[PDB]
Amino acid sequence: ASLSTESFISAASFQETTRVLTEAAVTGKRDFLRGLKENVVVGRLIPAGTGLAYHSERKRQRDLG
Amino acid sequence: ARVTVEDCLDNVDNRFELVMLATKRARQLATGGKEPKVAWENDKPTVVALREIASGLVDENVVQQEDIVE
Amino acid sequence: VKVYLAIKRRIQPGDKMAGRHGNKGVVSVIMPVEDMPHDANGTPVDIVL
Amino acid sequence: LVVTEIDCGTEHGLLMSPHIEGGDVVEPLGERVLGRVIARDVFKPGSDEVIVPAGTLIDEKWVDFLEVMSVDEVVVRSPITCETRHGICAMCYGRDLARGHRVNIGEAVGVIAAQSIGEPGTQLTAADNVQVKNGGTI
Amino acid sequence: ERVVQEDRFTTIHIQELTCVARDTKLGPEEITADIPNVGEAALNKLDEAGIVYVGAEVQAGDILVGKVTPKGETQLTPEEKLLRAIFGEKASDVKDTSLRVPTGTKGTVIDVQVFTRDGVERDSRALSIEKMQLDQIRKDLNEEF
Amino acid sequence: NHCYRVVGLKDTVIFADQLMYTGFAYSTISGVSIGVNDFVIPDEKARIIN
Amino acid sequence: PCELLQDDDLSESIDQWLTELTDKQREVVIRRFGLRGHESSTLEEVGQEIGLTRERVRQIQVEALKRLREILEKNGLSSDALFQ
Amino acid sequence: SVITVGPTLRLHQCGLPKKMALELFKPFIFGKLEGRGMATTIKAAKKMVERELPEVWDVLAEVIREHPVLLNRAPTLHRLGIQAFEPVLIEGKAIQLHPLVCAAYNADFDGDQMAVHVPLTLEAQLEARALMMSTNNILSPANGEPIIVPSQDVVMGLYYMTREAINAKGEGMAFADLQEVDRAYRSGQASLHARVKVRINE
Amino acid sequence: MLKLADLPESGQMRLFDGRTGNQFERPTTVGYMYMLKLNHLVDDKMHARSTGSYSLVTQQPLGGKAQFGGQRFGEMEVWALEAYGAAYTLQEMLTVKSDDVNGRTKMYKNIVDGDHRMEAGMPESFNVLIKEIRSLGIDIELET
Amino acid sequence: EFDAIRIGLASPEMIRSWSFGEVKKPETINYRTFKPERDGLFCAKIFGPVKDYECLCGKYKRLKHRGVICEKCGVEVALAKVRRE
Amino acid sequence: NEFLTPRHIDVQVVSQTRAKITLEPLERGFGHTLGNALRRILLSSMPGCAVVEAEIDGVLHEYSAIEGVQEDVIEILLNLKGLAIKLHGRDEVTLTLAKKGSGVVTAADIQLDHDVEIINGDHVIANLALNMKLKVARGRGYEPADARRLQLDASFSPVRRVSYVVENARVEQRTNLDKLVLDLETNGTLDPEEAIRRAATILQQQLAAFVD
Amino acid sequence: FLTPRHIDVQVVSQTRAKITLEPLERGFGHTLGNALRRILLSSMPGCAVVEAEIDGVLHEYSAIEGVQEDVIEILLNLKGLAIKLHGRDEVTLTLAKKGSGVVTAADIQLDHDVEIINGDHVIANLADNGALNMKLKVARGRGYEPADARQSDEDESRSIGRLQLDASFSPVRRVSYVVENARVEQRTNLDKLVLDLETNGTLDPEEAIRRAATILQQQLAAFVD
Ligand SMILES: [Mg+2]
Ligand SMILES: [Zn+2]
Ligand SMILES: [Zn+2]
Repeated sequence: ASLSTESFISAASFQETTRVLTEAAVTGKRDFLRGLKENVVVGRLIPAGTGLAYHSERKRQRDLG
Repeated sequence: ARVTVEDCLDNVDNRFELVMLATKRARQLATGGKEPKVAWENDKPTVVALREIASGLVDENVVQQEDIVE
Repeated sequence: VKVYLAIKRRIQPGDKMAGRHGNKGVVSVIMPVEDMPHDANGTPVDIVL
Repeated sequence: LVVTEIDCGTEHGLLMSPHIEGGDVVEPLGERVLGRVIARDVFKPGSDEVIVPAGTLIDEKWVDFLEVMSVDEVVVRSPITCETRHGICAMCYGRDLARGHRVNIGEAVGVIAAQSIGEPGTQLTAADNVQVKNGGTI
Repeated sequence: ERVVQEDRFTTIHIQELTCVARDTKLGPEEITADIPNVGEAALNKLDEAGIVYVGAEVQAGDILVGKVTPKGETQLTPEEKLLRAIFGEKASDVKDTSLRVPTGTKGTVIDVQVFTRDGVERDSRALSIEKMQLDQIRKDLNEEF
Repeated sequence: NHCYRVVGLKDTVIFADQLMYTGFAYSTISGVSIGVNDFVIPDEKARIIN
Repeated sequence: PCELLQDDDLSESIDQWLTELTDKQREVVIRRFGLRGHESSTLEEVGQEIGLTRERVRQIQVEALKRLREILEKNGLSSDALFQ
Repeated sequence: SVITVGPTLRLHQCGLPKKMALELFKPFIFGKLEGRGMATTIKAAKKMVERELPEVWDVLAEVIREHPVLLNRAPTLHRLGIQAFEPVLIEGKAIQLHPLVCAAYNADFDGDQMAVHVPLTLEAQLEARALMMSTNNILSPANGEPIIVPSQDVVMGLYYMTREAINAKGEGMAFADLQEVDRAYRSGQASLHARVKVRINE
Repeated sequence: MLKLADLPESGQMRLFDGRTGNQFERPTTVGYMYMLKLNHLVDDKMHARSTGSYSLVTQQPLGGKAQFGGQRFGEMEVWALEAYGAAYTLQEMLTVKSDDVNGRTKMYKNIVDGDHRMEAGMPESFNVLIKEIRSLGIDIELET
Repeated sequence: EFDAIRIGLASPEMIRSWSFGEVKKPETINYRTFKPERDGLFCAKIFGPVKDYECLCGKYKRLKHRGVICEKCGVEVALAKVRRE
Repeated sequence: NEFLTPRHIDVQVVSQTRAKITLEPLERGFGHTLGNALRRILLSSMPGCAVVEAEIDGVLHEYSAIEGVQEDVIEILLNLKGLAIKLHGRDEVTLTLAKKGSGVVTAADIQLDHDVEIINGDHVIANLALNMKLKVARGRGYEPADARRLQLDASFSPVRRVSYVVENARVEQRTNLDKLVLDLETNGTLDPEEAIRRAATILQQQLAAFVD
Repeated sequence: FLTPRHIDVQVVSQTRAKITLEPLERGFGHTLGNALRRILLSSMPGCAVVEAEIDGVLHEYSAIEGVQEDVIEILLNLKGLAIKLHGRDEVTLTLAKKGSGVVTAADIQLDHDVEIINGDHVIANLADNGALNMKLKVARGRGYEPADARQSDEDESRSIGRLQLDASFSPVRRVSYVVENARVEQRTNLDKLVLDLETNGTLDPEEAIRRAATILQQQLAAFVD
């Protein structure tokens, strides 16, 4: 069940690197930074805890008004 | 006359909006923009913001109103 | 050119002391002589296990 | 699996019954339904009477209240039968935390549940005729 | 308090510190006495050759062996050049890379052992080491006879 | 667990500190010590082994 | 980060101390040493356009140097302990 | 550094050596000396903390009063392994830890080392006092049983205090309130456990 | 042997308190026990640091300055901070306190000024991964 | 800020947009002097200068001009962080 | 022979009967010596006045109650120990009390002489829906009923709960110094602040004869 | 109500000496006994060798020629000396002996104000091929003080010549008190104190109680003022 991660930065941690990057290249899937393990490698705020108010305002002011 | 960090958490029952409310309030006291309602007891700006949450003197409306005024 | 220093490291709170039966221990404080328990003769103990 | 919704709005949960194996009970109903919301309206073992009209959470006061009546089968909302999408509702989750109140909106309940299982892992490693112990009906 | 005043568990540790003299194309490194950007208190315990005396009590951050390294093309900034003319500090083109004791390590030097190569000049500090070794090997052999 | 549920958290932390203060002060008054006479060997133990 | 802040704080204080020291003596030290972004020049090149002499630009340099020497002593820089 | 048990500390505060607090809070001292007026520039303030003057200790304790520092052991198997404490300036080379909090860290005093962490942003100081404080995580996240329980040394003194005896000194008397029991015991005329009768205002 | 040296038979004698001065109401086992001193003193284990030198490729603190050594913040401590409601604490120990160039220098000025601005910055552990991926013939970009 | 990190193919027409010069010589540093050479694996024209606000030949070294190209050596003066981008 | 002499910066007075003092500057081993020496004098042997003998009509046994009173006979002797009686005229007198009315029996109805003075007059004794003969004397130490029909415990000490906590104090000169924190609780016959000055005077008088 | 007057000093030996002050009141006997015990061990005037300078050795680690015992063992024997200073606070003593003879505490040159109690205390063993010569310096202190705390009297030039010691002077070693019974034919609650004092010989046991009385009275005077 851990191999069904839509993200590639969170799937390249435990799985093979050349196996996830090759599939993500030929597919061209634009992956977002939603979740908890994605923002750790990137370096952004974590939505869990006090960081939920930050991601809520970021998604509200994005093509929504 | 002591720190009350447990009584203020039961009012909001979230422990997350209290940190966001105390962050925006502590920056107004460290930069010298506003004056605190509770008197100073030789405390720092982070612990004095939690004293106003338990007393009910400040809320999410007073912090938003203290930024437009000057 | 090499030199040789001589440092006398006295015992201080934080060192590890143990016996021959396998009882490790980190010393906490150095209590004065007046606070150590003494018997009817007046011999204060040193180590309180 | 971070909590993102306060309540779904559905009533889907599994039944909770105490351990009646062996001669005596192992875990009573007061410990398995401690800090969990009720899915449906629990009925009195009598003819027709309701105890929880809305099915709210069960605190330490309602635990001893169930000991007065002879109720034994109650249904609770568990996170395994939720209805939200990409998350877990706050109402479907219990209240067993470091605090005494309910869960918050934004608390990562998926990490605190995996550490609670892997922490005590270092401490781990005829019947021909049956009889009864407590007298009662069949 | 009786276990500390009687000096029971007070052990003695011997820590050594070695200094090398690297050879570079910009200039050979030698043990000298003069050190750039120091004072009299730093050279009070040092000798005229650059070696700390035997038995000198040193603190955390003192100069033990005087080692200087020559360099070129410093390209100093105009802000640092303005301070070199106010206090009267000469522009030393040799960087100071002497050996110093780490923080928290203080003691007393018991002895200093030097090593020289073939075809290299020696200082006056090495003459006192070979003299004490020659006097000891001569006074003891004359007493055992 | 019962004091924190019926009183609160502010009076529980102070109660947990005063319970530790009265636990260490009364432990030094009673000089409990283990010796060779505390390991009471039963006199009927040799009867079962024999 | 500590070494990068000392060079920035000292640069903002050197240019600030020159503007508050004097008026006529401030333009002489800035002409000899380009601390305000100017280019460095020799004594004969700087004296040909200001002062019209080679010894008049040096007499004010020693007078302003002794004044800045007393400022750093009373401010707390402790130059006698840094250079030793 | 090596940990050390301290029975004279509160549940929300811990111990910290004086030599460690000068290196961890080094950027905080440079900001207090410039705002007070003793240090003019940042270069002169560096020579004041390395000279060990008598005025640097009075300004150091100003930033340690309200500054929750983090503590953690090497193996972290649960959320209670990282808790925030209030550091207290102590003399020595060891971290003075609370005896009751040792049950959560699952660490004994035999040479164990616990790392420290100092949050810089005030946003991190608020979420460390309201969430990571040792007074907030008094209950274990596994079950409803509290994790701050009297250990073997504390329960030994409380078990001998509450004990029943057949015959004892001062048995059969009565007392007016709890103030009379403490006075009669410390006077040497009453035993620690004797069958008496008292009236309390509960 | 205790009878010959004029000592109690059970080896447990009651001792007087040093501070209060009263007598303990229980016999205490006393005697002489051989003790040792191990080579695990606090002079070789206690160290602390705030700033120091960094490496070339990965902007991480290390030794060499003869001052102290930074400790490793492994993944086990990352899951512990995520168990709480900590968002700015874990984001600080990954971007500002390590793996940065402009974030560390700008944060040090905020501590001396007196106000903690908490600039965002960018971690250096991810900027190197971008240059290593783009050099392998596989494209990566930021859609924002 | 940024969001939605994507992954695609490196088009031959896009690789030329990322690069700033063509590497043709395998040698990197001279034997006598410790300075890089043009069209090398460590060249200053393609990647960037070695020191802060200084060209290779040393003609332009002032701190005034933020971005300028020297006439002697085709290198743009910048900081030391540009060599990593 | 220089020592650190303490100076009372403030006296925390939370109530009229409960006080709390603090002594910041002290020596190393003096933070616990002065606390234990002052605690043994106030608690064990402090001059005061209390009830030594209590006799009523129908004193059969300790468990044998008396009719007509809604309260038990055990609670009657427990209410007399908390009574604050202070006399200075005679060394030992005998009081009496005759209450014929019902409703309530208070301590203010006790007939007092020119020397007998009662501090608390609002303290209730027993509820009536009786005649006793009590006797008071001057005692020094807390003596129980076993030492030396009618018999009851006596508490001549004005203070009730005496304790002290020794904690370290941050000094700019010394890095390891502890302070003394004393707190008292009396029944209102004496000032809690003045009671400390009386205990220190008794300990000083027992040593001034061998000092110069 | 009762005050101790004309105490008795029962001197049974030069080191161990017992004193019986007076039959005091009940309750104050055990209180004053434990109070006086902590005073005699906390702060008492004493004298010991602070530093020793030898003109034949550089540091204390290297041994010398002619002496059997090591230099470190020599400095550890100077702590056991008992030197009494009557008038002078700080005095400098000398020591020099040549030949095959052991050196003791009596080998130090006599002075009009310096009196050494012990004379049988050995220092080091000598021989015919070597000799020793050093200068001793004692001072008057109150309590224990290490060599790293009393950093004074230095000019950054006496590092290789002067050697410092660990000042651990303590004139009192063992104190024991019991509660006896006495008769005065005035009251029934009478008890006296029997202090079992163990002094090394630096101070008289009679002056030990007087010096322990003025310090306790100075601490209790803060409550009056
Ligand atoms: Mg361990
Ligand atoms: Zn759900
Ligand atoms: Zn060029």
